[PDB]
Amino acid sequence: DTITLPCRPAPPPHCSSNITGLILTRQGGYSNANTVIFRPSGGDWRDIARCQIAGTVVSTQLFLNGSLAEEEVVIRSEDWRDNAKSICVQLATSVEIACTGAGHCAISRAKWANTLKQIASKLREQYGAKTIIFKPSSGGDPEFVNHSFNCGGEFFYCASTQLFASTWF
Amino acid sequence: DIVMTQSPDSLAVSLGERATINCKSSQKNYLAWYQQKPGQPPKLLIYWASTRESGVPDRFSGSGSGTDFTLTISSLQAEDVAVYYCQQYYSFGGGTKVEIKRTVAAPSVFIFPPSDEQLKSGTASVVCLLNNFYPREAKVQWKVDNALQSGNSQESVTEQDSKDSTYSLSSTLTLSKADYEKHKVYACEVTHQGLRSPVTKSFNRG
Amino acid sequence: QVQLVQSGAEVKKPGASVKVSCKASGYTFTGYYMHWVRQAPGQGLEWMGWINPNSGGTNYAQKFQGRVTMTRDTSISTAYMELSRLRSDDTAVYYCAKISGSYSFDYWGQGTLVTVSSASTKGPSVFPLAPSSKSTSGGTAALGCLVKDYFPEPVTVSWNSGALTSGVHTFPAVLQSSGLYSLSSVVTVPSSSLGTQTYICNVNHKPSNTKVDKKVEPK
Ligand SMILES: *[C@@H]1O[C@H](CO)[C@@H](O)[C@H](O)[C@H]1NC(C)=O
Ligand SMILES: *[C@@H]1O[C@H](CO)[C@@H](O)[C@H](O)[C@H]1NC(C)=O
Repeated sequence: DTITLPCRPAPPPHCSSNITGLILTRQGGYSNANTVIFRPSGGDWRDIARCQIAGTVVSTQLFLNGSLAEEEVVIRSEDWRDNAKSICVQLATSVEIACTGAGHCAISRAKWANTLKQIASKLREQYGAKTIIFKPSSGGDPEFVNHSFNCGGEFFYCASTQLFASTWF
Repeated sequence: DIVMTQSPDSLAVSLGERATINCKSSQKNYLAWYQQKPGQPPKLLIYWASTRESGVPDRFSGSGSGTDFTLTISSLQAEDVAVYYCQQYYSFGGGTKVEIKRTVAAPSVFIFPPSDEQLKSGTASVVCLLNNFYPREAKVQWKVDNALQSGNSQESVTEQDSKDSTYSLSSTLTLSKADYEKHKVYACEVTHQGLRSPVTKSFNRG
Repeated sequence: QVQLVQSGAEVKKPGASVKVSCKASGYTFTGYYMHWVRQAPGQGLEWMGWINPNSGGTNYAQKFQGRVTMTRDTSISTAYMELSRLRSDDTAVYYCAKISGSYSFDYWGQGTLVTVSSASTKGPSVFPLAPSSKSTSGGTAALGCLVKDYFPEPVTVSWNSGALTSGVHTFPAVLQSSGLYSLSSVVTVPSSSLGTQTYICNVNHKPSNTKVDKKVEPK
């Protein structure tokens, strides 16, 4: 199907990009129910800038039109044991995000689920867990609680809730 | 997110003697040690496992690597009585309470029947006082007409006395006036290592 | 000099909401993450989560997801912690703490006691613990005052208006099953003093404006 993200304002069709990566925060606390939760990054521009996969377009949560991985999805972090350091996820296959111009951007549900499954598999091996849950943003200012990006001198804010709501065993 | 285990949970050290606190994670070294006194926030003593914060006396040192870590107070002073926490990332240890070790002092045991003023209000409180003892461990048991009581008493212990380093304890047995007036002998039996055998103070209502 | 000044103590009914603040000064507020740590009375330290003052992003411990909300106002350098749907076991001292570059907390707020209770403000009744031959081990006689059924904390106890301090012990309050507190204050004195020296325990309870001066008499 199709996951449609509401954006304000309406991005023109030429602002369609490829998702080349994303940046996540590992949820703290215990639980210890053999599951590890992840949300889009609760950090700021320092977290984004130090992933070194961005490209020319300034964006949050998702990397648009950036560097792609060589073969497999590759995850990195300055310190896996510090839930205050973000986890840079570099994709090997980009996921196109098509802006219609009506006030929403659409991505293929199938392509996104397959990307998440590969991200979960790489996350599962790094934290030695069994279940990986993606949850929406914990909150924050509009540029960071939304997937926000720069295109043609205008700034756009898109709700990313529908992109981070799955469980993977 | 790991679990930090601190041992021991309580540590009694003679003045001038060495105190060692251990902390291990269930998994460089970002371990920090903190000192907490009553009514105050924790105060950072050691960071990076062994680097001492400014203004922190030399007698404090930390060491260890990987998963085992140690805090050492080489010459315990009265001012170092506090609770000490280790911290790695955003997980804290359970705490270690550090107190002065002194010789054994047996408690002096007093019992107080309910005042007549209280009996007019509908309840009756019998109070057992164990004064100026060491160490802290003590067992108080209430007996009413030789029947051991359960679930109707509360205990409170003072902090270690700054002057002579003893503790005091007060236990209160709470009964309704009706229950209190239908029994005769009230007794608290006190067990403490300073006593050759347990001690019973009692009274007959009336 | 770095200072973290927090808001005052609060009493709240079960199920309400508390909003603790913490004003920072002496450093670049948006430059360090701010953490919240709480401590139940007589218990250890429990981490609640962090907030990034630059973006407002947060990361809560899983225990508090759904109940906790951390915010900040950069224009007044103030961080906020709000806990909702309160229970009695949320009674604790709440601390904001500023992380350092060494991943340690070098500056802490002074703490914010949050008491959760159904009790209403009530002043204590104070009853004498009379010296008797059953409180005379010596030599020494024991006497005191039972300060019963008050809310909230604290009460203050002195003896003979500060003229009697040697031999005094005032115990920490216990929380009774009624929601109200009670404590005891005792003093040991020479049994030869009974009959010639008067003993008065002075009890004050600010929240209810209670002041009692109870004379404790032999037998
Ligand atoms: C995604 O990448 C392909 C190949 O590099 C490119 O042809 C396509 O235009 C990109 N998608 C967008 C929306 O620019
Ligand atoms: C991503 O690349 C496409 C194709 O070059 C371009 O049209 C689009 O504007 C780029 N994305 C942004 C956010 O500028």
